[PDB]
Amino acid sequence: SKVTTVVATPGQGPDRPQEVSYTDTKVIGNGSFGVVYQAKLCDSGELVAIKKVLQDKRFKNRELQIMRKLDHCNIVRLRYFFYSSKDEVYLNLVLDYVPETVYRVARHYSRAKQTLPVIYVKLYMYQLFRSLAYIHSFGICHRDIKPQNLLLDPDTAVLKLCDFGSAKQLVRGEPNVSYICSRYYRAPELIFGATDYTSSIDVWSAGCVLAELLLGQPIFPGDSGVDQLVEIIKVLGTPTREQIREMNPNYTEFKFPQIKAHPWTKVFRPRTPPEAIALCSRLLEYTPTARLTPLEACAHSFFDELRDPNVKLPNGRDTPALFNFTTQELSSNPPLATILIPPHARI
Ligand SMILES: CC1(C)CC(=O)C2=C(C1)Nc1n[nH]c(C3CC3)c1[C@]2(C)c1ccccc1
Repeated sequence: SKVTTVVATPGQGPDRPQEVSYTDTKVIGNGSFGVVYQAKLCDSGELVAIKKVLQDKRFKNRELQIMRKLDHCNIVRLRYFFYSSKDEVYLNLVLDYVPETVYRVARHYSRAKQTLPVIYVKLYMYQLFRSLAYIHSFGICHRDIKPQNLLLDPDTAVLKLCDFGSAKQLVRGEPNVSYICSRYYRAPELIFGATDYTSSIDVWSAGCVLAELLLGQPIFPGDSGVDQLVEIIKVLGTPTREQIREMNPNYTEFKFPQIKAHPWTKVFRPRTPPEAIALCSRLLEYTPTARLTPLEACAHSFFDELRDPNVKLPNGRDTPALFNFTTQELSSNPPLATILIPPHARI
């Protein structure tokens, strides 16, 4: 049937355009992220996703430039990119295809009034924390961490962060837009108009994802952008004057009734593991600098089961790769390696 041949640069690799042929074309996506097709590569028979976006030459594509740097087992890989079609041009990103997401899988459980087994919550969170450590080590903040942007192969349990359409290199002193992330996952800095925010917003969002996987629903289901704060206050209580300043130095008229935090253990279901709750509490903190780094989150005792030599997937198979760190990934705190790479995994 219908074969399409393009000339396409490999996404990471020397800058060397090659003829690439694909077939079995259909729309699988048309969202926030742009129009996306599934396609099958003629040589390997391998299924890929192709994001096709109108690209003006009067600037460079940010997402392109970000994806070209990334190479990590927990991040969607840009295989190739290519240009196509007025005198109108489309950038085309040829990306890994994965059939599921954490959102879809979680929804399947929740509709059945069920809880995702904690081992899967561990597997998924750990892998998201690694992807975050990795992108953060380049100054890149994703800014759209939510369950929908977590690709998931349901059989191997490998997770890949995708949709870098909101992502951006954060530079100290260059201001950035506040009204960013999906609402339920939006860090309170941002709700407070902060413009000097760091990559620790991704970690707040990661916190929310953890909480959602343990609750079986979003922890902060805001009716509206301002109401999102109200939902936060119902658990963390009101932030202090000093928390407000740490979130946004410009925020002054802070006129509010002081509300007590709800204790963390009563936020979750009766038998939730205490290591999970403790991990949450160190992610969902008003004060941006108080939140764990991704690398530290990875080293948290909540994830100790994954560092057991005898651990297995419930389907009987081996876990995916968890310990193949690079020195880039470890660069924020290289000694963490002694916890993160356990005895059994260096021979
Ligand atoms: C989740 C569904 C059923 C529908 C979808 O939009 C994607 C899928 C399969 N599978 C996908 N595999 N890879 C990709 C994107 C291009 C990298 C997708 C898509 C295009 C995606 C996933 C997550 C966020 C945005 C878009």
